[PDB]
Amino acid sequence: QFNPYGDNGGTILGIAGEDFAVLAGDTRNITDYSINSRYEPKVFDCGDNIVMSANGFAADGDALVKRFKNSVKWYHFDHNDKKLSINSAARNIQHLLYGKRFFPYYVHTIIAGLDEDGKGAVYSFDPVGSYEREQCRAGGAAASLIMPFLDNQVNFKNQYEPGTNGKVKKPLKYLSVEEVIKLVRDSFTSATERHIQVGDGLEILIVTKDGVRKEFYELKRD
Amino acid sequence: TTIVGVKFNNGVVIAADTRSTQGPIVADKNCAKLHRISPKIWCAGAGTAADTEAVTQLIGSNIELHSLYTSREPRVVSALQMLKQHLFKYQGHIGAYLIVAGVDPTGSHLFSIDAHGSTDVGYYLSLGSGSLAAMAVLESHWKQDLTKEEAIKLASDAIQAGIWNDLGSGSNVDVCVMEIGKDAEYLRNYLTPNVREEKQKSYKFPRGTTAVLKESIVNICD
Amino acid sequence: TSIMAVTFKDGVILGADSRTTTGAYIANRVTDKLTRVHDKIWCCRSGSAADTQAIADIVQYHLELYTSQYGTPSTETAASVFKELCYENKDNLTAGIIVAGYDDKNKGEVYTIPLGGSVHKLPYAIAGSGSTFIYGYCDKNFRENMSKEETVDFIKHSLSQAIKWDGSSGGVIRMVVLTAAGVERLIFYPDEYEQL
Amino acid sequence: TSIMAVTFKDGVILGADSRTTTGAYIANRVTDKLTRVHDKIWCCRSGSAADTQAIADIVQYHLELYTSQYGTPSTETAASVFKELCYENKDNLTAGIIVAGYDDKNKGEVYTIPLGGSVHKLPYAIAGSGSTFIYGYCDKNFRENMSKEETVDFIKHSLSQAIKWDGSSGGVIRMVVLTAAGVERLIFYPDEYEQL
Amino acid sequence: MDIILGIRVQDSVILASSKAVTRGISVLKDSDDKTRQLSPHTLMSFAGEAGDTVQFAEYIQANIQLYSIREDYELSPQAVSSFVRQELAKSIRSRRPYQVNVLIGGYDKKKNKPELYQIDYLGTKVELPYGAHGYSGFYTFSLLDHHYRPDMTTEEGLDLLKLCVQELEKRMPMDFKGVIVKIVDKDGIRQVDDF
Amino acid sequence: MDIILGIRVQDSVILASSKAVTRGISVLKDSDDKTRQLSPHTLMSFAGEAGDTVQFAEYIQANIQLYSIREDYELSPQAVSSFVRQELAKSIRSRRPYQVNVLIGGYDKKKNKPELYQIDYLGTKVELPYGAHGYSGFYTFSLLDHHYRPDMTTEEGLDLLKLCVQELEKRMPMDFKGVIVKIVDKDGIRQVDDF
Amino acid sequence: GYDRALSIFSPDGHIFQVEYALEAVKRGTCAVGVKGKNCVVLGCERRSTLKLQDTRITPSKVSKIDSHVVLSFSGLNADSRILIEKARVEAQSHRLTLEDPVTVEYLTRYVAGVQQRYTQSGGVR
Amino acid sequence: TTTLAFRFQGGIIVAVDSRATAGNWVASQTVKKVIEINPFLLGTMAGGAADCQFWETWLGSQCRLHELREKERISVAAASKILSNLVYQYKGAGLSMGTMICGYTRKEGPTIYYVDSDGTRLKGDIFCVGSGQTFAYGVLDSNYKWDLSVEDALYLGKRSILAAAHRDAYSGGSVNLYHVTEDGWIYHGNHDVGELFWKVKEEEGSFNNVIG
Amino acid sequence: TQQPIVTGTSVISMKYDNGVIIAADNLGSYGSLLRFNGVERLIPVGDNTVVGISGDISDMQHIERLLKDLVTENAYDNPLADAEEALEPSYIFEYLATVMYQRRSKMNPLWNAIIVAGVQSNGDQFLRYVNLLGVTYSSPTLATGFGAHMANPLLRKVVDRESDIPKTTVQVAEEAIVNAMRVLYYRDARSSRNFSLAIIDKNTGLTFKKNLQVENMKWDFAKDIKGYGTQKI
Amino acid sequence: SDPSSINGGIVVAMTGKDCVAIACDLRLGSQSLGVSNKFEKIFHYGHVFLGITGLATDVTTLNEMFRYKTNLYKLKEERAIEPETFTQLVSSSLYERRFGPYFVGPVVAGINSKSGKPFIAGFDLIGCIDEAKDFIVSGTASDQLFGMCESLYEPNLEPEDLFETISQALLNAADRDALSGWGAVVYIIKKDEVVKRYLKMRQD
Ligand SMILES: [K+]
Ligand SMILES: [Mg+2]
Ligand SMILES: [Mg+2]
Ligand SMILES: [Mg+2]
Ligand SMILES: [Mg+2]
Ligand SMILES: [Mg+2]
Repeated sequence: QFNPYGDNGGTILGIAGEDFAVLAGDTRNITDYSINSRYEPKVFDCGDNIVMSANGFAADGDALVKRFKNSVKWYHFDHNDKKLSINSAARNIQHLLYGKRFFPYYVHTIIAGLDEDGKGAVYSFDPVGSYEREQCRAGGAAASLIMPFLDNQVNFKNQYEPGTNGKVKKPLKYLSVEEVIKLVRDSFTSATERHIQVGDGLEILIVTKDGVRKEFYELKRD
Repeated sequence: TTIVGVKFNNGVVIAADTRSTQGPIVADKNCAKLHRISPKIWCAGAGTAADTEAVTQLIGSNIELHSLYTSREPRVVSALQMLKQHLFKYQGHIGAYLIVAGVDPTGSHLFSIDAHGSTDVGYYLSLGSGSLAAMAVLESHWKQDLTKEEAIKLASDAIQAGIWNDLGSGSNVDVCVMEIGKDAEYLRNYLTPNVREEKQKSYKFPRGTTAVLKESIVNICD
Repeated sequence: TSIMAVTFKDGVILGADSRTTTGAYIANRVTDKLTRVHDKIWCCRSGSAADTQAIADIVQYHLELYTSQYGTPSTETAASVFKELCYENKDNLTAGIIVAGYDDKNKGEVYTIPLGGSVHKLPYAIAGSGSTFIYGYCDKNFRENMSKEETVDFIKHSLSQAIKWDGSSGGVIRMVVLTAAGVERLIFYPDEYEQL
Repeated sequence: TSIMAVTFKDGVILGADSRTTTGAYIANRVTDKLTRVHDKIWCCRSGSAADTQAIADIVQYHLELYTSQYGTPSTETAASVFKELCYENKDNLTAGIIVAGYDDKNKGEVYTIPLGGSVHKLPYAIAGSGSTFIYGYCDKNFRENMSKEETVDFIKHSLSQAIKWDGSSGGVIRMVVLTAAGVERLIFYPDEYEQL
Repeated sequence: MDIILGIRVQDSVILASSKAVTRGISVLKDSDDKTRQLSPHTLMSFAGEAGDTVQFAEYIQANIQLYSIREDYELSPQAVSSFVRQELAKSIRSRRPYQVNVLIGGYDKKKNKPELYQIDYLGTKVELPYGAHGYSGFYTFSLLDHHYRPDMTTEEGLDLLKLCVQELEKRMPMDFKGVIVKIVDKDGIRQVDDF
Repeated sequence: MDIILGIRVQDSVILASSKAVTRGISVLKDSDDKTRQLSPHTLMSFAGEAGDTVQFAEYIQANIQLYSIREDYELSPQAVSSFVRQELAKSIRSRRPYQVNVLIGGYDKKKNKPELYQIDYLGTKVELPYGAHGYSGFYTFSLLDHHYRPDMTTEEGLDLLKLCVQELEKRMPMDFKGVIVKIVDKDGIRQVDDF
Repeated sequence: GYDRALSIFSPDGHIFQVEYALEAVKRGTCAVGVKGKNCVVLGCERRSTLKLQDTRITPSKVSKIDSHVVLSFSGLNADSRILIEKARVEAQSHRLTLEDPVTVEYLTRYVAGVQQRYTQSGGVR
Repeated sequence: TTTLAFRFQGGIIVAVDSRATAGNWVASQTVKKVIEINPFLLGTMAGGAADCQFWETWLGSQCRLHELREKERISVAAASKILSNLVYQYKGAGLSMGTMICGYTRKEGPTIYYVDSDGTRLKGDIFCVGSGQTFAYGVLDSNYKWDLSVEDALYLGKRSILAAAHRDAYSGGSVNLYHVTEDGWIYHGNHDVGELFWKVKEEEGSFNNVIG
Repeated sequence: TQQPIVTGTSVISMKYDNGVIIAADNLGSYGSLLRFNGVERLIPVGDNTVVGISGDISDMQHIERLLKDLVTENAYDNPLADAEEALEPSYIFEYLATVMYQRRSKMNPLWNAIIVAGVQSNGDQFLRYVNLLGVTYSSPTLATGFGAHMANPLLRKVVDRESDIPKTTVQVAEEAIVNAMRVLYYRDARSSRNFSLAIIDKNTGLTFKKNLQVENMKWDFAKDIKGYGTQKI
Repeated sequence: SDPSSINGGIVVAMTGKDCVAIACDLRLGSQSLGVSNKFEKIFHYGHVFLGITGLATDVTTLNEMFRYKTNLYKLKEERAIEPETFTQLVSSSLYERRFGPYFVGPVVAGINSKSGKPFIAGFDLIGCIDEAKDFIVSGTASDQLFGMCESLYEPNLEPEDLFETISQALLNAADRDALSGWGAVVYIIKKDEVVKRYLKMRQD
């Protein structure tokens, strides 16, 4: 019997700072035990300072990104070139996903950008459109490896102030873009070591009020 | 697993990668897939990890007793016969896919064994999930009348093909050279082309970060 | 596999391709499917590689122990031992074996043993997946009391066609000649047999 | 079924056995599997009797309506109509059809259409369950630009062997000759072809 | 859902229906009224698939109320029961059938007679002196076969009904949290509050 | 079978076990004692597959009684619980495993302490202040998490137990016909008759 | 389907078909509504050129839409039945979804909406 | 999930956890399972996250359209029935929802409706919904009286979620409290179980099963 | 829902400094039966694109007709049909990719794996893959079926990343492709000896080579291999 | 009904400078229902520590079995078993049940008393040995533990620092797993002193 779904592997990661947000993802694309491409990007600039990735089944991932990009285009046409805010983009994507509730897009979607107060924003979606704004989210094959590390290092979970008898928590604070990229790179190299579907390369898209910048780093190719 | 075996002028060489997986997770980054059956008979193993270890140890044990009984150095065909009959008896349920090689009074030998009990003879062989990547290299570069150094190069190149192109294989290349008239030389981590890069950050915690409820001394003495 | 054995004036010749598969992958392109159970009693193997090897090994053991006690076994006897194993373990075996040997009294003889474990003595026998494509050709071309050169050409042309159509067959054409003169091994490479 | 069509110097000849089955029962031993879709465009039918008849009927209708408007259709055109039906209804059809016709410009032509609905133009084509047994024979014996008598003998000998080995084939060997001279029907009975 | 009973006596029809609504390992409610008034002298109790029951009951209720307004007239219990049966008989060959079993208790004012109809989800209608749906019948039918008389009073019918509930509370595996009892007679429909 | 509870307080272990035995749509019995005395200061309650339960309980009882006679000595609750666990741990890889879950309440006379052990059919043993098997735990554990204190008296334990039974009688789908309550302390095993 | 736009604007900005429908109302028997402090009374004229009538069965001029709302009319009698039927169906549909009977304003708004739809739909008067 | 809502002398209490799961994977610890439909209406979410989230925000749009058309806030009964009738149309398609529509209106007073994806709709005083509903019931039922003070009722709702968060593996994160009065709903904070458990254990003296 | 009947095996390809090379054998398999030997599985579109197709052949012939029609439709009312508004490889791919994904979304796929190789108008090499699932990806080397397992490793030794492309000549690239085709003939049970090869160069244009054969094979060592373990004769 | 994830739990081990650490959670549940918050998964036989995750009945059985075997070993050998030797015993014992295995994920940790070398090892359910320089993970949050360890770990940590690293590895991994947590225990092991610490963690 024909199976319309497939698994293209890879993993993605979104972190939000005070005045910026990053959306990272490895560039490896796979089926079963073969590598299809060592460089096939899956993090995209969708306009209006919104970056997006839909990781899992690449055909669905591409289709969704394609449709959202097109949604941004028509939002301009219909509402006098108004900028699509990240919260509005999130709600729109929910409807794109839930529209196929009974034949889902097999993807874990993350978008990143800035909210209307200029602060960093990351939204994450399940395959059928359930969404939530967070400081932090990993998605895809190695999400289970990376996410707990993010809880510890971004949100300072389980970390208490030394000598306070485990009574005073380590206080929450925004991270600099330099600190965030360090965590992203360490997250992906760690994931590369222990997950076979993660490697080859790492592409990070950084979003500030000035626009969308890119950074690329080699990952292990085994 | 990727594993290979290559015959040359005055003996035989085998090689293997060092990745061990549990689904998509790398359980062991540097496991030993080259097994000693007797001093000059070695076995490369793919398949179920515990099976290749256990069946190689059992036959190795019985080969040692046989060698002592007969006052003779063990032959590769004896290990071949004992392994295949054991595996056939278990109708494939013992998932061991082996490349058996070595030197004995009869000469130098290279064989392969499938989990179900079939054996092959050849000048070059490859088994495991990366066997197609390896065999592609072997079919491209193998020739009659290889030297020792040529055969090592060909064998390790065939393993590398697996390391880079097969997600089931990774990390390092182990090699074992069995030459006639000489001691077998086991080359553990002959190549290490997958060294982890320096981490961006030290995650050493301030002492007292973890909240503690109780302390106590444990008694290990009598 | 494509395999066959053919009797002729001076004895019998066995023939086989050299391909072993797992699915569509060729696990071995230089396999030897012609296999000695006694000096001048050989067999062609088809079906499960593990099963046919395990069977041939047991038969070779049985005939070696036979020879120690009662001297050279007949080709019929060898076929009977194959049958006994194939028949009694039919539920757990996938083996299609052709048994061929040379006596001085009986000259060349061929026995084929299909899946069920039945025995069939024939002037010639074909078996394996590729045999289906040459039933027509072999029936039209086989003659009794052929010469050595004629029988070699018959097997060469036959297996060439079996190989051409069957994806599960290929590589080299191996042959083993069984006569009073002794045992001769022949090999024929693609470049020769493909353009026949 | 065993069916075939063969081009030659003066045109093309179609051939077929006459057996139809339900399981091992022969429902019809004198079936006519050679079928007219146009004056000098015929087809050989294999697979489901209902499917191939329904298809042939629709094609004959299409070509009759074609002829009314645009004159005599080419053999290629006829094959394209068969393909269109077989391809678009592949999920619901079990039909292996060989299309053969005679033009004066193009002379003899043969198109085979397997299960999937693909089209293949060939010098000659064989199909049906019994075809498997004569791939070897037909490949070794077919020559281009044969005479009428040679082509008849080629088809007769080929289908004789296909019938001999395939249980699903048998009865009489029907043949239809397509040349500039016209349309000739030939029949050959067991007593002749069995002892070839 | 689960337990619905009905008894027709001399001058009235009495319906008893369990109060429990259970989902999984939890009794979500213990005061559920598994009945709808279709007209002033016609009451329908129901049991079956979750959701289907109330949806079907209220759909019937709306239709009968629509009829009442259109004609300024109350349909007979027999007429209502036949309408209900046909709706279920249509339903059973639909893409998704209503899985609802009903009892219809009514007082025919033209005949001055109580009437009880038992209809299952297939659209199987029968008029009965006493009725039950589901596993309840396996206890109550034999009990009523013994103790029921056709000339009983409403009070005698209520005592007869108490005997059924007691038996069910003794031998039924599940806790159905008692019953709501309603009486249908010449004066309409009223609920017994202390049962 | 179905509901078995256990509470360990300051000076005693209290076991409560449902009285109902249901087969199909019939409650066959409402006074069933789902417990066996293994020794003078050790009591085992049980629940699970029909037949398996009593067969397993009595088999354990026989073995402990055999031990008692042989050594003229009472095994500790810990020792008995470990014996029982091993028997179940053997059982789970047998051709036909015992499908029985048990609670073992005992008073250790050498330690002068009450002890409660929860063991499932797989042979999964835990010592607990309060325990339950089956769906009962889904209500009682959270209830006891709130109201339980380690220094409670037997009377306080019984009131705490009444609170559990009341909750189960409110929210459980099935009628389990109340519970038999037994107390295990320094003076042995006794049954509370009015619960 | 019959598509003709029957209700259309004229040069002076009138929809004659709607205005001619008002003439039909003007021809109809008189109806009056008066509301007091605690009641509403609906009065209706019945023309007396019809003797030998059967008043038991003859359609009454005042119709109950629900148990708490009534509707009387003036104009074409056959037309009124269609409006009354739709109103009665909407009354029950409202009770079904909102679990509350219609307000008089809501019921009126529905009936008026139906009437309006028939002034800019093709193929209808 | 674990969610509850109950009625008492001083109105309605609504309490929920904040965990989302994909099998045994804890996907989130900060999910909003209460949706604020209007200043007098609340909706709780249990089951499929998308299903609940999508259709309850859709419900909010339908409630807004009602008050535009009718010039009056929608009744709790009518709001709940819009949702129940919607899911009933999808019955069999595989929607997974356990919801509670809570609110106050003049004609109804404080009202709670249970609505689930197989079309069940129930008015009631107390409901607990989700995988940890039984744990919440155990504490809530055994401490519930109608005459609870606003202060005591808020705590009991909070304590009942905590009970379930502790015992149910698929509940946890934090507690979100709400109080519904004649004047509308009032938010009573997000309470992380990380700190709330130990605070309750110490002050109340409960949770003696846990190593202190 | 389908099942493939007449099938074509590996399509292999790679980029080199000035263009792309693509190859595929001339076999139409019918299960294990090697049924048709004159099957061309490389289809040129214009003078700048070659589409290589594996999988179901009936679906391949349908795709041929679609591409043929696309050329016709593009020429309509288009004075620059053989110039600026000629069909680019990237247009041809996106069209096929759209079709493939739409067909999978209707649960009635075209049972194929497709590689579109060509050169864009600005001289850029184009090489991209698409299959029955609508999955698309690009890489310096691309291969389908067994080619993915056996050819890619060999071709990746020549061009392992982007920077290796300018360093690779057409002579070196073709040599690697031809070698890979030989290896597939050794090891793929549904391959043939005869194949076609196409080069699309930004300077010399489209070169289509038909009736190529695998040659310089190693079989001699087979004579030395006897038995399966212990046998000596 | 997947034996290895009915009860839940995790174990992790790490090496440091002249020391080893092994840690485990305390949860024992029955799928969603948390039953016990006192269920320790680490045991020791002499100076050799063994942690076991998976099906709890097999955890208890194997502990009892290895206590049995190491007690007889000591009586006959007249010395305590070493980690390398005990590792081999665990592997043999598990492979003995090749086609009817214990559903466990054991982890050996300890210091060889002769050489002084820190040693850790892991096993699958049928005994395959997984030796490591750095860390071994096991249990229902093994993915999480792999991610935590692979990023947090560095070589040659001092006992007091190693405690922080392994504790943070366990805690944050446990909080992303529904079936792990409910308390935690960490063993710090030096050549001739062992310290056992209970960690404060969230109880949901
Ligand atoms: K290994
Ligand atoms: Mg690799
Ligand atoms: Mg026949
Ligand atoms: Mg009935
Ligand atoms: Mg929890
Ligand atoms: Mg085991």
